[PDB]
Amino acid sequence: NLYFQSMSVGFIGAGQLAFALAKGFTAAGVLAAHKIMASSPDMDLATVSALRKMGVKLTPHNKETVQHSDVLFLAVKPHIIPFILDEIGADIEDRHIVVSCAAGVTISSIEKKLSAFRPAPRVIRCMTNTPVVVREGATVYATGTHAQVEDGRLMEQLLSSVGFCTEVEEDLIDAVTGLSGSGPAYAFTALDALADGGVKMGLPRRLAVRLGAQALLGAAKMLLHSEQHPGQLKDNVSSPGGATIHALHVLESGGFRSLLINAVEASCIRTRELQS
Amino acid sequence: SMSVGFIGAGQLAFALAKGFTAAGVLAAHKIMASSPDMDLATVSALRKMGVKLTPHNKETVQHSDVLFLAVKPHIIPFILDEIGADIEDRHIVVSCAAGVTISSIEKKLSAFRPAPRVIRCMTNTPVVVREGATVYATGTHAQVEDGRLMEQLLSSVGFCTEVEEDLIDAVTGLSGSGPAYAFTALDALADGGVKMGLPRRLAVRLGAQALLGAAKMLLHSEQHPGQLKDNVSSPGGATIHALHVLESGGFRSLLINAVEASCIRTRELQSMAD
Amino acid sequence: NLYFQSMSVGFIGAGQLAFALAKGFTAAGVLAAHKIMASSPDMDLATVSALRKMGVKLTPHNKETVQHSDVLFLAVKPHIIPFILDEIGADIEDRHIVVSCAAGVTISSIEKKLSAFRPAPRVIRCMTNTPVVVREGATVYATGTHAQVEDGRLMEQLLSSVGFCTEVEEDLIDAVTGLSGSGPAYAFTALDALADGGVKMGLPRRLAVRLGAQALLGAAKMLLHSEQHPGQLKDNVSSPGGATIHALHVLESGGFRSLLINAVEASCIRTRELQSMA
Amino acid sequence: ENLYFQSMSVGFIGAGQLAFALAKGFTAAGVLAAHKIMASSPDMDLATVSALRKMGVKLTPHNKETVQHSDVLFLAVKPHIIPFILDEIGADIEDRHIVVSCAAGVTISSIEKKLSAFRPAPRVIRCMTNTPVVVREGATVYATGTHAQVEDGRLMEQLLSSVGFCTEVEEDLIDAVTGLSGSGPAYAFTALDALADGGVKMGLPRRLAVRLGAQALLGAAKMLLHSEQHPGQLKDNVSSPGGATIHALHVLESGGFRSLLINAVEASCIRTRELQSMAD
Ligand SMILES: O=C(O)[C@H]1C[C@@H]1c1ccccn1
Repeated sequence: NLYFQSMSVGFIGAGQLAFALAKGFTAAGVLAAHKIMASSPDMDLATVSALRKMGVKLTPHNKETVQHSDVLFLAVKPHIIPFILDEIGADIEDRHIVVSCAAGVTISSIEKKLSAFRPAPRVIRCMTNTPVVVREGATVYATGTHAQVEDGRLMEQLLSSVGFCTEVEEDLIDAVTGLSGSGPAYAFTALDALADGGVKMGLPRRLAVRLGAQALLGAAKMLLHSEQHPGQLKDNVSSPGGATIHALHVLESGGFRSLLINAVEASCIRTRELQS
Repeated sequence: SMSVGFIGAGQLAFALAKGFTAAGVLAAHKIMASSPDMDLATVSALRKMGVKLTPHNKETVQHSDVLFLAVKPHIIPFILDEIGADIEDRHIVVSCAAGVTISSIEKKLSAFRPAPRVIRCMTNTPVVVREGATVYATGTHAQVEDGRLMEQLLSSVGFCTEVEEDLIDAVTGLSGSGPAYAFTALDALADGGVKMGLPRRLAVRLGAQALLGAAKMLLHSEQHPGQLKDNVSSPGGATIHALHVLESGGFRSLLINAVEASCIRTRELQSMAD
Repeated sequence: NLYFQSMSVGFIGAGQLAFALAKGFTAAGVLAAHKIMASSPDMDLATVSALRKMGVKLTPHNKETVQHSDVLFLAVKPHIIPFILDEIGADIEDRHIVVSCAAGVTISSIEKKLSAFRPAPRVIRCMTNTPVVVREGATVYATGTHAQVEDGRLMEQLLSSVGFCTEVEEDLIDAVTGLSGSGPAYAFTALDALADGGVKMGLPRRLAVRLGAQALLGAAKMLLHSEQHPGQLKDNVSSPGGATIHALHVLESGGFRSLLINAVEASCIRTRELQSMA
Repeated sequence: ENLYFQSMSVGFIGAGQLAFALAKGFTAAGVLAAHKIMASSPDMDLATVSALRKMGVKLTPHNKETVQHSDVLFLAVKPHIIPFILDEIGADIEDRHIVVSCAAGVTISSIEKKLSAFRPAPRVIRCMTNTPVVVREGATVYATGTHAQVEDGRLMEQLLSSVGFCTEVEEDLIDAVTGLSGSGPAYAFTALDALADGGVKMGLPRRLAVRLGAQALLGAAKMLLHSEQHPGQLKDNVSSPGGATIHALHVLESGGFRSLLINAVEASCIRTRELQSMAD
């Protein structure tokens, strides 16, 4: 409570992630909308329109966002980050916690750019995902060289208000991107395809969408609340000779498992490329 | 207020009882379940919950008003023969067995007493965490209050809606078998996380939380799942690269294949029952 | 009601793209054909005979095109561009706007070449496609170092008369090449195959070509005029259990989607190699 | 224009996607007043029904009211509902009606068999159209039934041409048309979503990639319709030696791109034939 009581948050970038976080934070009750500020070069964006309706102060100047924020989220594409650290770098102060959300961008790279201005910049690296908008995000963070003990603690409480959150070593964050960072996109693909199959077999599309989504939600919650291995839960619900085991067979015949492994791998490797 | 019985005491009976009593809609002590093999792990878990257990299907009928049939589909004919003479005006018979049509249940129960009140439903195991997906069709002699009662009960443990009976085999392929597709996906995503360096326990948690939040996002937006995929794929980024490798494998067609195969197998099991 | 009275346009090159643009510009009414000049080392091309019928002035000499023109389109193969710039570089004046349509050729390389002759050449890079010929092209452009503000607005005005036109950062043009630059060829291949499919199921070839093209035209127009996701429009057409969803499944089973992603990717990456061969 | 002053009353049995697309197209074309259209559905909770309401279309749950209102009556329900529909309103079909069946696969013979038990000479037309009529760029074929007057086919062609291409065919081509242009817009929506994904993968904003892909497909289709040339010739004309386009065409060929579209037309046509055989 005392963490967020006298806390101001700014977003460099008013894109998809910034709206999701701002929307998650306000819905959780941790931050008030008017106490949040975002800067965007293009105010013609859709997210920039939705954020204004929320009551989020918007500005074109990143230097304005830096001046009126304590915790500063960097929610821009990785290639813009060094151009932004050169723009607002002289405005970073001792009180700023800089939370980097750009994929791939290492703590070392941010600290190197900001250490040329003030010596001990407090930096945290973050991999979250869009379901923070419904407070069911998956977030990890690593603390940088000069982050104080309370800084990790403040970050953990804030990000926990909108989903799962835990600290990791920074070298795991590329892998987390490929799993839970890109994860929701795999799920949306899967739901579109599952609804298509429902439609093929005679269901109205709207019902097929709803039923597929409820199935995934329930199965994930079930796994999260179980002590049990995913395979054991698969085994429990697969009756001998039944419909479900017949469907699992056709998933196995297309190498379904290898495609998800391929996906996690390809997103992680792309994240490593964007750093280098 | 109401008395509920379970013929069968396996995965589905435990999942519904646990969900119902966790929802606060049923008291565990007003639930009775019957099983032949009184040594299944599910039979022990139902005891630890407060549920009254028995080996006589006839005692479960005499105890309950709402009667769930949660046995394998090939046992349903034999159960309707054993207790058919014990069904009264008061009973609502709710069949959860996959494929088993309302017609076949009504024909068997009508030889003992006309106008049996029958409901067919397709549900799934996540009712155990109150996040099931349930559809139901009302039989010939189900009164209106029967279907409204069933929707109130089953809504307390997940999504529930009424459908025409000829959709239920498709629903089986989609949300009936759906959780198993998700467990397969979660096992594979976790293997991917581990290959890229994550501890298994962390990778299982992150993969499960991702699927949960994605599903909730879609349930709470007006938006097409393709649109949400568009919203989360930045140009040139890690996600769109991973989506490409899913597409190159025909990821979408495999899930369509799955729904189709489960629905078709469901229809075969009803046919061999005819 | 657009018309550029004080503007004279020249094309260096007289192949597919120069004809398509000149045909589009003259059909749109924005340019009289006699105010357009084109040059080609092969004055016996099929497109060259077509341009002469429209009334377009033709000449073998690239210096003549430059000396007659204000807006100068470079509509030649990418590896021809450096030799062109060597040839006409000393003829470029302050009045010239050089619009390069060559795939992959960067603004930087054109400006470096032309700056040897006269400082501050006004350069615009353009990625367009052949449907400008029926005034339904897809065009993006990026403005160069010394291109004035009035230069980009002028090119957007002209290119908008023959289809969609918008300004982009130069580093998106390779990717636009992969999508809308090469896109019409993907569509032609698709329409050939769809027609084959109609013929297999018993349609006359002429009807099947007509119906397939009309289907693609109407679907693209639906998407352009709708605020909706293409997945949602797909959803509205597929009746439960119906013929369409059965066909979508066999598309999905062959990985239809990934092949189009593969295509955009391959065209873009090849475009980058040609920009590095420069 | 000449059709508008005919002051035709039009009915749709079914108020789904195709009924909305056609009603929207006819009203945009100015050939029909929205309030001169009546549509019926057993489910008034459909989004298409609410859109129809907003347009000014008359809505009723009673198919008989739609029939009594109509001069030209469109059957736009799923193919397996048609026989139940003809049983219900067959007695209300009058000599003045033109019955236009849009149901995929449903033959003129089966409709005439049902309706002829009531009046002797039902005027029946079978048509295959598609959802781009909503932007007046539909693809429509129709076949005239046993008792359709020569004027009935001409009126149909006039009406359907106001919302896109329209031509008369023998009925035995209509299953194949269904697999090509009936299902075709969905093949294109899939292609456009994928092409956009490819644009985004190579660095384009989604909004721009969607716009460019759609514009490309529209321009290419128009090019072909206005050309007297083979699609392969247009492909040849635009693929420069060693260029980016010919490289991309190779990777399409290596995945069997052409065969997937042939497979699709075939599968939709074959499914359409099964929807009729399951009826009969
Ligand atoms: O829904 C489908 O699968 C399409 C085959 C049917 C259709 C009917 C009428 C007009 C256009 N398409």
